[PDB]
Amino acid sequence: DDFVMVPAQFPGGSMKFVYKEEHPFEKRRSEGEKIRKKYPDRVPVIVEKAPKARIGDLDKKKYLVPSDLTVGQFYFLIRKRIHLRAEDALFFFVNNVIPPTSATMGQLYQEHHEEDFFLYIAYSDESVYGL
Repeated sequence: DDFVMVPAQFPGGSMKFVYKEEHPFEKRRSEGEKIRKKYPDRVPVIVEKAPKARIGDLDKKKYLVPSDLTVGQFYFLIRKRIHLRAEDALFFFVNNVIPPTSATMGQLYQEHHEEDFFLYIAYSDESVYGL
């Protein structure tokens, strides 16, 4: 009867990550399934610098994040890990879009997790992914 109202702001596609190139899909997927069962109130997240970003790199890519943590809290966390200056910008991208700062990480996971059961976030100094 009714139409599915496809959102005007629908995401882009998945993004390339060095992490996905360096860890075979079936190994990631098996790990993701297991970590979701072990910590069901947390979400597994891979965080990587976007292509062409001019910003410090993380020493750790893998984060197990409480599902109620907001995207804003996760920005605050990442800023501190790379000692961003007060005047430095930080943008996240999931499936090519900037996620809402007020979303929870659990909400982002539900909408954007990939087939390996991970959520992938790219970060940048720029507001356009890959620029």
